[PDB]
Amino acid sequence: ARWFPKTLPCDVTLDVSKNHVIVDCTDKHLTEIPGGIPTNTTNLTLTINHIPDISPASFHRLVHLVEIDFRCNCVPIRLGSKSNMCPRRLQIKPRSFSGLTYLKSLYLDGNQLLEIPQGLPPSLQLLSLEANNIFSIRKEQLTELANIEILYLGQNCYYRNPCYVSYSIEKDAFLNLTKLKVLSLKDNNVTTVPTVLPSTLTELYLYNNMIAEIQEDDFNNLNQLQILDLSGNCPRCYNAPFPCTPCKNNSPLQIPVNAFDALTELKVLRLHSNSLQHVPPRWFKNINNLQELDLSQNFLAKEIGDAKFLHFLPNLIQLDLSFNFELQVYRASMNLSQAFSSLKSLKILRIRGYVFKELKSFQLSPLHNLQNLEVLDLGTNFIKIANLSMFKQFKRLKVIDLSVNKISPVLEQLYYFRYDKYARSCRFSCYKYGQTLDLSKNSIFFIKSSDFQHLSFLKCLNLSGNLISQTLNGSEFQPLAELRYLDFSNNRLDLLHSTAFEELRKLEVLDISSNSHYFQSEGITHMLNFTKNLKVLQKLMMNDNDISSSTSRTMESESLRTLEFRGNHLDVLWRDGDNRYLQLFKNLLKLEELDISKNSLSFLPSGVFDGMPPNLKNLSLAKNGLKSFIWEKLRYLKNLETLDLSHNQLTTVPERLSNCSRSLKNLILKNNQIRSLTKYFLQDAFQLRYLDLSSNKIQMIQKTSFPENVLNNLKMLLLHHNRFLCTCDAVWFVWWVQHTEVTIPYLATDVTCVGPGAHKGQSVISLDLYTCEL
Amino acid sequence: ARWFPKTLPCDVTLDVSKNHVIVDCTDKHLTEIPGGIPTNTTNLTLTINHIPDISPASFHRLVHLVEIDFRCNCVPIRLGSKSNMCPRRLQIKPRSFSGLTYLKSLYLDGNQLLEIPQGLPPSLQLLSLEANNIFSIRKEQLTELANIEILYLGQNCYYRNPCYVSYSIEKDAFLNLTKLKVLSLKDNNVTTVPTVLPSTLTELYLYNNMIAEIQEDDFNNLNQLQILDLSGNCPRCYNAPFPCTPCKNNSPLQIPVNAFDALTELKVLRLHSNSLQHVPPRWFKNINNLQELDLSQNFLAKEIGDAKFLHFLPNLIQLDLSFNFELQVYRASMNLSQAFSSLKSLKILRIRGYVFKELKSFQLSPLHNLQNLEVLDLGTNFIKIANLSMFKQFKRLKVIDLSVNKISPVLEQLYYFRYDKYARSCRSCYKYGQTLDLSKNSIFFIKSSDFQHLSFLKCLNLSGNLISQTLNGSEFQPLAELRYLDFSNNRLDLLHSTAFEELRKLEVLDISSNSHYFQSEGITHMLNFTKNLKVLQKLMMNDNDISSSTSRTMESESLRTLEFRGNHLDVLWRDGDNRYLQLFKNLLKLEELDISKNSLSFLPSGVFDGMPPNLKNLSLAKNGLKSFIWEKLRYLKNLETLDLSHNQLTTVPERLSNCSRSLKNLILKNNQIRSLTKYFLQDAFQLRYLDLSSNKIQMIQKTSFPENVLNNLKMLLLHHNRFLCTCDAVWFVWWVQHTEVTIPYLATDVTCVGPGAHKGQSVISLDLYTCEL
RNA sequence: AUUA
RNA sequence: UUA
Ligand SMILES: *[C@@H]1O[C@H](CO)[C@@H](O[C@@H]2O[C@H](CO)[C@@H](O)[C@H](O)[C@H]2NC(C)=O)[C@H](O)[C@H]1NC(C)=O
Ligand SMILES: *[C@@H]1O[C@H](CO)[C@@H](O[C@@H]2O[C@H](CO)[C@@H](O)[C@H](O)[C@H]2NC(C)=O)[C@H](O)[C@H]1NC(C)=O
Ligand SMILES: *[C@@H]1O[C@H](CO)[C@@H](O[C@@H]2O[C@H](CO)[C@@H](O)[C@H](O)[C@H]2NC(C)=O)[C@H](O)[C@H]1NC(C)=O
Ligand SMILES: CCCCc1nc2c(N)nc3ccccc3c2n1Cc1ccc(CN)cc1
Ligand SMILES: CCCCc1nc2c(N)nc3ccccc3c2n1Cc1ccc(CN)cc1
Ligand SMILES: *[C@@H]1O[C@H](CO)[C@@H](O)[C@H](O)[C@H]1NC(C)=O
Ligand SMILES: *[C@@H]1O[C@H](CO)[C@@H](O)[C@H](O)[C@H]1NC(C)=O
Ligand SMILES: *[C@@H]1O[C@H](CO)[C@@H](O)[C@H](O)[C@H]1NC(C)=O
Ligand SMILES: *[C@@H]1O[C@H](CO)[C@@H](O)[C@H](O)[C@H]1NC(C)=O
Ligand SMILES: *[C@@H]1O[C@H](CO)[C@@H](O)[C@H](O)[C@H]1NC(C)=O
Ligand SMILES: *[C@@H]1O[C@H](CO)[C@@H](O)[C@H](O)[C@H]1NC(C)=O
Ligand SMILES: *[C@@H]1O[C@H](CO)[C@@H](O)[C@H](O)[C@H]1NC(C)=O
Ligand SMILES: *[C@@H]1O[C@H](CO)[C@@H](O)[C@H](O)[C@H]1NC(C)=O
Ligand SMILES: *[C@@H]1O[C@H](CO)[C@@H](O)[C@H](O)[C@H]1NC(C)=O
Ligand SMILES: *[C@@H]1O[C@H](CO)[C@@H](O)[C@H](O)[C@H]1NC(C)=O
Ligand SMILES: *[C@@H]1O[C@H](CO)[C@@H](O)[C@H](O)[C@H]1NC(C)=O
Repeated sequence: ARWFPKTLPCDVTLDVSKNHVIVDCTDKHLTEIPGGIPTNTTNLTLTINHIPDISPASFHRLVHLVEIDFRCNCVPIRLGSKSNMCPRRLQIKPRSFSGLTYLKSLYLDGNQLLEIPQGLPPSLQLLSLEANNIFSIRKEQLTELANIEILYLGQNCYYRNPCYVSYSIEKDAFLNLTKLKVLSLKDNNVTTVPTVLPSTLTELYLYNNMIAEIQEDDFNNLNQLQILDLSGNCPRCYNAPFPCTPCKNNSPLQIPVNAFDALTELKVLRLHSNSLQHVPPRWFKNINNLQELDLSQNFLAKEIGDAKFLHFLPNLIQLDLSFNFELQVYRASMNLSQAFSSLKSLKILRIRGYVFKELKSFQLSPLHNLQNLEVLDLGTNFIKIANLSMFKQFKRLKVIDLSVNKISPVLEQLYYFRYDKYARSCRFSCYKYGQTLDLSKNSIFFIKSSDFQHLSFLKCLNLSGNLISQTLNGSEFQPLAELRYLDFSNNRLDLLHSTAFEELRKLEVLDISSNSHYFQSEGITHMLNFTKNLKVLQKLMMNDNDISSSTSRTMESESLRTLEFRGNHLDVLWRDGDNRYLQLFKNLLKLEELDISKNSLSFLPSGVFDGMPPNLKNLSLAKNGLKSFIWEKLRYLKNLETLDLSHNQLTTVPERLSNCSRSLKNLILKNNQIRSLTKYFLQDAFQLRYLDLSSNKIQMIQKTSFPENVLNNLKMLLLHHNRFLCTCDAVWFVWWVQHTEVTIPYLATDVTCVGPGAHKGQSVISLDLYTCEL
Repeated sequence: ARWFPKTLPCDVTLDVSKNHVIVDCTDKHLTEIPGGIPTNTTNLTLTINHIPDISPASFHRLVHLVEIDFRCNCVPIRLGSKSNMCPRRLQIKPRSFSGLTYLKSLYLDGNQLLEIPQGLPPSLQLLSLEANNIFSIRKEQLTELANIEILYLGQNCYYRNPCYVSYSIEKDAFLNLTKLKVLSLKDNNVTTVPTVLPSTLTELYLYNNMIAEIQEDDFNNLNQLQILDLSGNCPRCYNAPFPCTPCKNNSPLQIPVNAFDALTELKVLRLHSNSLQHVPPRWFKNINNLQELDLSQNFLAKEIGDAKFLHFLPNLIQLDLSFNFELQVYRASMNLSQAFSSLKSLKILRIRGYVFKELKSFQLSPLHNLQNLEVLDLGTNFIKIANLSMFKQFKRLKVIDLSVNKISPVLEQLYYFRYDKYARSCRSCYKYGQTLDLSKNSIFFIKSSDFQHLSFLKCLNLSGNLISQTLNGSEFQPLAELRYLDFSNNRLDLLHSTAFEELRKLEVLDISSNSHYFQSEGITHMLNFTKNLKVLQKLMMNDNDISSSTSRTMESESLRTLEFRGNHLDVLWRDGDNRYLQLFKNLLKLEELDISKNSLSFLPSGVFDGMPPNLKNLSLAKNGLKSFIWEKLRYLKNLETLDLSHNQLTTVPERLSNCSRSLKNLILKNNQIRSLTKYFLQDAFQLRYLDLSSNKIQMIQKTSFPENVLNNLKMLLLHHNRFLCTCDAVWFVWWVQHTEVTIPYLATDVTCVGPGAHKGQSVISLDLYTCEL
C-alpha cells in the first residue's frame, strides 16, 4: 500500500493546517544529519545525537526551516552521559544558518559552545544557549539578534557546569535588542543586574546567581515587566542538597524600598531563597497587579506574624511562605498576622516548614473570610496536635494539605529544596472528587468517629501512610456522609470485620493497598467479602497486600467496576487441588477491569476463567512468571477486550486466536519467550486492533500468520526487539514491514536483523533482498 | 592437566574412606540414564529428570550400587510442573533391581506408580514410595521386603494427589516385616490404625488421615515406639489454608484412656489438629519418658487452665499448646493452671494463638520455678497490654517471644497452619544471649521506663513496630548490656546524633526500612550518630531511601560492616557536588561495605579515594553501572571481594593486575560484556574466584586467560554466554574440556550459540577435529 | 512450587 | 544527555 518505503530514521509528520512538516530525529544515535530530509521541512529536531559539526551542507536544501532544535549533541562533562562523554565541542562552520531566511527558533543548548554563534538570520525570534560554556556577553556579539524576542543564556556557569570566573555582561549589552521580551540569565554566576535593559522586557530571570545588592534603578525602565525572578541570590543554605554558598554575615539580598517602583505590570515576583528577614511594605506601593509571590526559603518566621506588606496585595492569587522557620526552633503554634485577612483574591496559601507543635482553630482566623481561598498547604510542619473539626470553617476550600506532619491522638516530591525547579531537559489524585483533607504521612494510629466531627462536607480523605493498625468495624468514619474517595494505603488495616468501611455510604473509590502487615502472619482471620456493604463502590485497590489466605471464599459487589489485586498471592489461594477460592471474584457482577499481575501465577489452575465475573473486559496477568497458558480457556471470558500477558514466560501463541476469543481487541504479549508464530495465528481475528509482540525471540513471520484483512484493522502492531533472521526465507516479512501502512513503532531503532552475519545489526526497513530474486 | 575429559552430565565424586562413588545427575533434563556411569558407583541420584522407564539394562553394569535415588521422573499432575507435565507413569520392567545385590536404599517417590515394585533384593533396608498412586497395601506385595527397616508410603492419596477412595491395608500386612523400624503412612486417606504392627517399630507416622477412632489395643505391642504422630485426624479446620474436612458432629479423634499404655519408650507424641477438648491424665500413666508433646490446633482453651495431665510429665522438654482459642472469644487474660509448675524438665513452652487482651506478671507464676525453661512463645495472641518488666523473673530464658501482637503504651513464617510441615522435596540474634522479641507489635513511643528491670537483655527485637520518634539517647537507659538491637521497619527520625548512644554495649544495629522521614525533603538527618557507639560492629541501614544528610561524614573507630543498600548515593554523589565523597572515609576499621541498589549509573571521581583504608568486600551490585574506571581500584589497597553483578558494564580492565593487586574475588555476572581485553588476567596471581556468567561473551583466547592464572581459581563461572564454537575457539574449548578448575553448569548451560551446526551444543561435548586436518 |  |  506504499510505493516508496520511508527509510529516514526520523518521525515525519504533517500539520497541513499550519503548513508544518515535522521531522523528529530525537535520540537516534546519529553521527551526521541523515540524508533525505524532506525539502519542505519546517521543524527539524536533532536533540540527543552525536553530530560533531554544522556546516552550510547541514541545512543546504532545507530553506523553509522555521525551527531547528539542535540541543545536546555535546552536553557538558558533568551534565551528560558518563558512558558516552562528548569528546569535543560542537563546531559551527561559517554561514551555517545565514541561508535559512525563514528561521524563527534556534535551540543550541547543551553543545559546549564557547561563544554566541554568529551569522544568524534576522528572522530569528528565539535563540537558546543553555548548558553551554558562554560566560561573557559583549554588545557586538548581540548586534545580529536585532529582532530577537526570547533569549535563554542560563546554566552556562554553575556548580554542575563551572566557568570558574564571574559572569560578565557589557554595559547596555542588551539595550538595542528592541524587541527582547524574555531574558533568562539563571544559574550563571552573575554578580550584578545587567543594565540598561530594554523596556520591552516581559520576563526577567536572574535566579541562582551571585547578585548581592539590587540598585535603586536596576529595573527603572521595565514598565512592561510581568515576571521577575531573583531567587537564590544570597541563598538560604540549611539542608540544601546542592553546594550552596551564602552571602557573608548572613546578609540578605539587599533590595532598595523603591527598586520595584517602575514595575506596574508585574504579575509574578519570585524571591525564593534570598535570606530575607523583612518584607518592607514600601516594595509594593506601585504594584497593584501582583498575582503570584514566592517568599519560600527565607528567614521570615517573625515577619509572618507581622506582615504589613499584605495590605498592599489585594489582587494576589498565590502566596508561598514555606520554609522560613528559625533554625533549631520548634515553635508552640502558628502566629498568622491579621494582615492575611486583606488578601481578598488569595486562592493558594502555602506555609510548609514553619515548624510548630500545635495548630488550633483561632490561629487560622485571619483566613476565615478569604472568600476565594481554595488551597491551604500546611505540610512538613511537624504538627503534633490538630483538632480536624476546625476545618468546618473551610468547606469552600478544595484541598486542605496536612501531609507530612506528626498528628496523632500537586507539587513534586522534591520541590522547595531543589536547585532549579524549572530546568529544561534535553528532550522536550482525588482532588477531582471535591473537598480533600490530606492527612497522609502522619502519626495517626487510632481513629474514632468523633475525630471527624463537623466534616460531613469532605469528599476525599487521604489517610495514606499513617500508622493505623486497627480492626475497622464500620464505626470509625460515621460523620463522613459525603466521602467519595478514601486513600487508606500504607497502613496496617486489620480486616477482621466484614462491616469495615460500611459507614462510608457514598464511597466510590477505596484504596487499601500496602496494608500487608496482618496478611503476613499465619492463622489470622481476614474478611474479604466486606465489599458487599458498599453500594456505590466503583473502584477497589488492594495491591501489594501479600494476601495468601482468606476466611471468606467470595467477594460480593453489585457496583464494583475495577479491582486492583496486584502484588498478592493468588498462587497460594488457587493452589492446584484447592478449589475453594476459584470463584473469589465471580460475584463482582459489574466488574470490568481486573489487575492480577504480580501474583506469582506461574500457571493458572483450571476453573480460574470460569470463575471470573461475566463482564470482565480488561484483564492483566502480567509479571507472573507464567510458564504456560491454555489459550482455549479465553472462551469463558465472553466480554474480554484487553488481555495483558506482558513480562511472563510464554513460549507459544494459540494456533488460531479467533477460535479462542471472539471479543479480544487488545492482546499484549510483550517481554515473553516466544520464538515463532503458529501457522494461522491471526486468521479471521476480525476484532483484533492492538497486538504487542515486542521483546520476544521471534525469528520469522510468514504471511499465513498475518492475514492482511486483519492487519489493516490494527491501530498498532509492535514487533521491536525480537531476533529477526534476514535470510531469503524472510522475503515476505521484510517486504511487508517496508511497505505497510500499519503503525509499527521503532522501525528506525529496534526492528533489526540478528543475522545472517552480513546483515547483523541492520534495520529490517533498510534491507535490500534483490539477490533473492535473480 | 586431565588426560580424559569428563563428558558425563553428572557430578561424580569419590569419598574413598567409605569407598563410595557418588554420581549425582539431579535435574539434568535427561530422558535416558546416561551411558558411561562409573562401574564402581555407590550412590546414583537421578531425581528430577524425564526418564520414562527402568529396565534390567538400567543398572546392568552398576552392581556395586548401595543407593538408587530415582524420584520425580513422573510427578503426579497437581504436584509437578504444569509447563512440563509428565505424560505417562514411569514403567519398571521385571528384574530391574534383582541384580543389585548390595542395594540398601531405593527411592521411587513421585513417579505415579500404581503398585509396590516387586523383585527387590533382600539387601534392601529403606524403600520410599511417597507421592505415587499406591493406595492398597497387600501382605503379599510386602514379602520381598523381609529385611526392611524404613518404609515411606505417604502422600499417595490426599487433596493434592487424590485417589478418590479410602486407603486399604490388609490385616497384619506389616507384621512379618520383623526388622521394620519406621513406617510413614501420612497424607493417605487412611481410616483405621493398621493392625497388628511389628513391635520392632520405633517411629510411626499416621498424620493427616481419616482416622476417627483409636482402638484400646491399636498400639498394644509397640514397646519400642519412640515417635508417634496422629495429628490431623479429625482436624481443626478454622482458617485452614488447605481443603479441610472435620470429623462429623464436631467430634475429636477418640483415644481410649489406656491406648498408650504399652508406649513405655515413647519420647515424642504429636496430637496436633485433632479437635481435642480434653487431655485425660490417664493417657500418660505408663509413659514417663515423654519429652516432646504437640497439642497445637485443638480446642484446649479451658483445659489450659486445668491441665491435670501435666502432673504425669516430669521429663517433658517441649510442650506446644498453640492455637487452641475458642472461636470468636477474646479472653481478658491467660488462665495457666498451677499444674505447669510440675514440668521440672521443660525447656520450650509455646502458647501462640491463645488470644487474650492483657498479660500481667501473676499469670506466669506457674512458670517461675521451671529452672530449665529456655523458650516462652506467646506470639499471635493479640495482646494489647504487657508490662515488660514482668520478665525480670525470667533472666534464665534464652528467648521471650511476643512477636505479632498489639502491644502499645525460629519457626517458619507458615508453621502451625501448613498441611504437612515435614514433607520432603524432589531434591537471627538468639546467639547473642537473652532475647526479647517484640517484633510486629503496635509500639509507637519508647521511654526509658518501659525497660525497667531488664538490664540483662542481650538482643531486643523492635522490628516492624510503629516507632516514629526522634531518639536522643534517653530511650534505652536500662538496657546496659544490649548487644543486638533490631529497629528495622519503623519510622526512626535521626534528628539527634545522640541517638542510641546510651546502648554502650551495642555491637549490631539494624535501622533498615526506616525510610519514612528520609523520603520528605528538607528534614534534618544526622548520619554521624555512629561516633558515640564505641563497640558497634555491624550497622544495617538498608532500604532507607537516604538521599540527603546534614552531616557530611560518618564516624566510627569500631565498625567493620556497613549495609547501605537501597539508598540514593546517586543523589548524594551527584556529579559536581563533592561534599559527600568521604561519607564513609572515617569508618576506619570498616571492612565490608554494601552499596548495591543505589542507582549509581556511574561513580564520580573521588568515590574510591574516599573509601576507608581497610575495605575488603565491596558490593556495587544492582546499580545500573554503565561505566567503571577500573584504574581507580588502585586506591582500595585491601580489596579482596568486588561484587559488580547485575549492572550494565561492557568491558573489563586492560590488565586487572594494574588495577588491584590484592583482588581475590571478582564478580561480574549479569552484565553486557561482549569480549575480553587481550591481556585481561595476565599476572593477576592472587585472583581465586571469577564469575563472568550471564554476559554476552563470544570468544576467550589464551592471552586473556593465561593458565598460570586459571589454575589458581577455586571456581570460574562462564555459563549463559554467547560462545562461538569456530576453529578460532580451539584453545578455550580444549581447556574447558581438560581443566581441573571448577566450572558449574558445564552439563547444562555452557553452550555454543553457533555456528549453525553447533547451535545449542555443549562446549564440553564439542568435537573440533576438523580444525586439525 | 518437580512430594512443601 | 540541561532536572
Ligand atoms: C563564580 O565566581 C567566583 C568568583 O567570581 C569563582 O571563584 C573563584 O574560583 C577560582 C577558581 O576555582 C578560585 O581560585 C578563586 O579563589 C575564586 N574566587 C572567589 C572570589 O571566590 C567561581 O569559581 C565562579 N564559578 C563557579 C562558582 O562555577
Ligand atoms: C549412599 O548411600 C548410603 C546407603 O543408602 C547412605 O548411607 C546411609 O546413611 C544413613 C544416614 O545416617 C544411615 O543411617 C544408613 O545406615 C546408611 N547406610 C549404610 C551405612 O549402609 C549414604 O549416606 C549415601 N551417601 C550419599 C553421599 O548419598
Ligand atoms: C478419601 O476417601 C473418600 C471415601 O471415603 C473419597 O470420597 C469419595 O469420592 C468420590 C469421588 O469424589 C465420591 O463420588 C464418593 O461419594 C466419595 N465417597 C464418600 C464416602 O465420601 C475421597 O475422595 C478420598 N479423598 C482423596 C483425597 O482421595
Ligand atoms: C524543616 C525542619 C528541618 C530541621 C528539622 N529536622 C527535623 C526532624 N528530623 N525531626 C523533627 C522532629 C520534631 C520537631 C522538629 C524536627 C525537625 N526539624 C526542625 C527542628 C529541629 C530541631 C529543633 C531543636 N530541637 C527544632 C526544630
Ligand atoms: C488467632 C486469631 C484468629 C481469629 C482472629 N483474627 C483476628 C484479627 N484479624 N484481629 C484481631 C484483633 C483483635 C483481637 C482479635 C483479633 C483476631 N482474632 C481473634 C478473635 C476474632 C474475633 C473475635 C470476636 N469478637 C474475637 C477474637
Ligand atoms: C514549529 O516551530 C514553530 C516556530 O518555532 C513553533 O512556533 C511551533 O510550535 C513548532 N511546532 C512543532 C509541532 O514543533
Ligand atoms: C505574633 O508575632 C508578632 C511579632 O512577631 C506580634 O506583633 C504579635 O503580637 C504576635 N501575636 C501572637 C498571637 O503571638
Ligand atoms: C474539637 O473541636 C470541636 C468543635 O469544632 C469540638 O466539638 C470537639 O469537642 C473538639 N475535640 C477535642 C478533642 O478538642
Ligand atoms: C495521598 O497521599 C499520598 C502521599 O502523599 C499520595 O501518594 C497519594 O497519591 C494521595 N492519594 C490521592 C488519592 O491523591
Ligand atoms: C465497633 O467498635 C467500636 C470501637 O471499638 C465500638 O464503639 C462499637 O460498639 C463497635 N460496634 C459493633 C457493632 O461492634
Ligand atoms: C462474609 O463471609 C463470612 C463467612 O465466610 C460471613 O460470616 C460474613 O457474614 C460475611 N459477610 C458479608 C457482609 O457477607
Ligand atoms: C486496561 O487496564 C489497564 C490497567 O490495568 C490500563 O492501563 C489500560 O489502559 C486498560 N486498557 C483499556 C483498553 O481500557
Ligand atoms: C473453534 O472451532 C470449532 C470447530 O468447528 C468450533 O466448533 C468452535 O465453536 C470454535 N470455537 C470458537 C470459540 O469459535
Ligand atoms: C526480628 O524480628 C523480625 C520479624 O519477626 C525477624 O524477621 C528478624 O530476623 C528479627 N531480628 C533478629 C536479629 O533476629
Ligand atoms: C531526651 O528526650 C526525652 C524525651 O522528651 C527526655 O525525656 C530527655 O530529657 C532528653 N534527654 C536528653 C539527654 O536530651
Ligand atoms: C554531627 O555533625 C554535625 C555537623 O553537620 C554536628 O552538628 C554534630 O554535632 C555532629 N555530631 C556528632 C556526634 O558527630
